[PDB]
Amino acid sequence: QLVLTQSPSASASLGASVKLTCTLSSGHSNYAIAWHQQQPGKGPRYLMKVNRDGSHIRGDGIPDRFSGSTSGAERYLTISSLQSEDEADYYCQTWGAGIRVFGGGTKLTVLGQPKAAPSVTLFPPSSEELQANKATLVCLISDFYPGAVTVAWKADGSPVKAGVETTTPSKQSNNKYAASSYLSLTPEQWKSHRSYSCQVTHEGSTVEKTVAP
Amino acid sequence: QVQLQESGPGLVKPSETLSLTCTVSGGSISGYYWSWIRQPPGKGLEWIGYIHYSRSTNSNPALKSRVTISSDTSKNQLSLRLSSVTAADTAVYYCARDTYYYDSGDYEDAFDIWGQGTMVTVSSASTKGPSVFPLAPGTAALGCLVKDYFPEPVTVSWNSGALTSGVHTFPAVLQSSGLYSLSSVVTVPSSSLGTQTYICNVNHKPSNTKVDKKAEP
Ligand SMILES: CC(=O)N[C@@H]1[C@@H](O)[C@H](O)[C@@H](CO)O[C@H]1O
Repeated sequence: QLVLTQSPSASASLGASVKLTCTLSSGHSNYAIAWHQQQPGKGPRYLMKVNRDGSHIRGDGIPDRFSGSTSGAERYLTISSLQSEDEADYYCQTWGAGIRVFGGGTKLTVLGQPKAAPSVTLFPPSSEELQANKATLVCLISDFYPGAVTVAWKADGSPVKAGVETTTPSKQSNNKYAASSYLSLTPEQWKSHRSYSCQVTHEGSTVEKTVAP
Repeated sequence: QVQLQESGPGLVKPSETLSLTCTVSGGSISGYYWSWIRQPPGKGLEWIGYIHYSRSTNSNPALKSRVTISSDTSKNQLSLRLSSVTAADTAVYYCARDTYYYDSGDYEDAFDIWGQGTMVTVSSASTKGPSVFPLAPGTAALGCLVKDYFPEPVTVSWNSGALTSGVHTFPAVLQSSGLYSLSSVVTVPSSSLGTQTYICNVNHKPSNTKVDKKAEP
């Protein structure tokens, strides 16, 4: 059966090169492939076709930092001068008789990007939401790298664990991370405390924001 | 300038038939194979099948008993029908332009243009439009909180699309109710707060909901 084998992840430093690999099953070792890129949150886009003879043809608009090559049953995508936007999932794909097949995808991490401390904004429940007899506190965590944080909520200094939802950090258009945490309360709970706080820990340092009814 | 656009219901019940269309603009569907592909949330790409308007159609061996792909030359459209759906069919569905066949019968393999994708959720739950609340504000953050909608997705733009810089729309959170919520935020200069207005435009196509909300100081 026609199989394209990709390992699930690869890693290299900002500004370095990386060579992603796709291996064809032995009965199809002379096939051409296509490489596709899927940046976080987006649909796929075509990068290039890599031919059996080692030649490759990039899609229109694809940077020349992307190149392709071949060795036996192996098909390669080499990305040079790695930039933050190259963090993406890369899929190889081929053409058989009456069938097309994708590899499992390779997630590329680009290491060593500039460190950035989070900017935290804490929003109280809006008057409109309180008039709808609901209350959400929204803790916005912006512009940080690397992309891992922990969040702790408190009510008048006592920890609050119930009703907390926190998103996995997502890359912003400026290539730094953002994340959000929500604390769900009743209006009566909101109005009963002197204040609520959101504490964000990033790389061993904490940033705290407080709001009051 | 060939572009592909998928469309179809965003919500179907288990055992129903999912029906999608792929409309091609900027070029004809003639001569090419056109493929359907899907991606369950957080998973890889799966080829569903393809069609050439005069040559052949075929589908993935694992889906073939449920897959029917067709074409409509007058509408410049491809279609996918997937019968007897279950939660395993919840996915973003794409079409793509595939191999070109010359009328000599020779060909050049390709897979070079993708559509934008359309999200389909298989569930017996009913559609629900969102409630939108402002997040009121030398930089400041402001935003909109988009609560309690189903299914995904919602789109959020700012100032009717005129504001695209400090904008970030977050991944949705799945509530224990089975509904989704998200927020969208913008970082603006503090000096603009007393003069520039900021209005989020929330679109939820599955419920045909459209809401504008001003985030005012
Ligand atoms: C329409 C179609 O599937 N054409 C395929 C072609 O893409 C593939 O390169 C070749 C492999 O031998 O087999 C043909 O049947």
